[PDB]
Amino acid sequence: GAMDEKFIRETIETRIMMEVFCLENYFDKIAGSEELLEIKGEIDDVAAREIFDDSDERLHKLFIRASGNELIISLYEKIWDRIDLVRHLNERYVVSNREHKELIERIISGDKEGAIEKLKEHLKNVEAETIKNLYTY
Amino acid sequence: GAMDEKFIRETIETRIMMEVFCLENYFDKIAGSEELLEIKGEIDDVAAREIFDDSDERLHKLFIRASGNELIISLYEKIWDRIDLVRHLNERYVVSNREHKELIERIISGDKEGAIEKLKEHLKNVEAETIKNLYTY
Repeated sequence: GAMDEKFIRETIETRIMMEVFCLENYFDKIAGSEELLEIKGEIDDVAAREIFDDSDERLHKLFIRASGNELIISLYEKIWDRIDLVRHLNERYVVSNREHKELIERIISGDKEGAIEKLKEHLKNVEAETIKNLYTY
Repeated sequence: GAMDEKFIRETIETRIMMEVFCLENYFDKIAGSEELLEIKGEIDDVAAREIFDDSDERLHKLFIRASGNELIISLYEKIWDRIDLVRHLNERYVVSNREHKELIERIISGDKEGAIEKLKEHLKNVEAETIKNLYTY
């Protein structure tokens, strides 16, 4: 197949399926993790680009890893190069970092409903902006 | 890794993640599909064993297929042999067929909330019974 709108949308939908499931069902484990606080610290040291690569992959992989489900973890690893291709299609470092900062604060503060909403929003926003700029190369 | 409780639980949790996501988000497509009715017809023509093998794989693959997301479809295909191994660990034909019949009727009748509940119940019930019998071979 081609690297087209459908490819992009399928990738983001798959991420929503897996990441939201894990955040919803493992919320407390995620909220209490030392990894989350280290990522938060990385973001709070504002270099948007340098903050981004690292923090973004760590945060989204943390949601998945918190399940402890090696099959889920392995499926996410299998699709990671495709996830990463899609990430690199469009640079959105400042705004993604802000969305992450706010997502993390919703998690830590115990706002589970709001955290799930912010993760969905993040992924849909990335999707829309990637599609919006697919012909602006 | 071993074929153990963790392996089984991971499999079922992965199915809940993927199947419930697709049922929830593609409910009307699933409800309006000819395949769903052909499966219903198979289950209602009545031979629990013969009804099961074909119907079970078709029904759960239909939920996934209705997404039209080739990545989700391909990930479910990748895990299918593992899903199928787990299915074959414990024979529940009559009761799984009954759960499927009722799940399908919830879907057809427009009871989306009840259909999602029945799917989750089915998979958790399969899980529990497989674990309960893991040392009765």
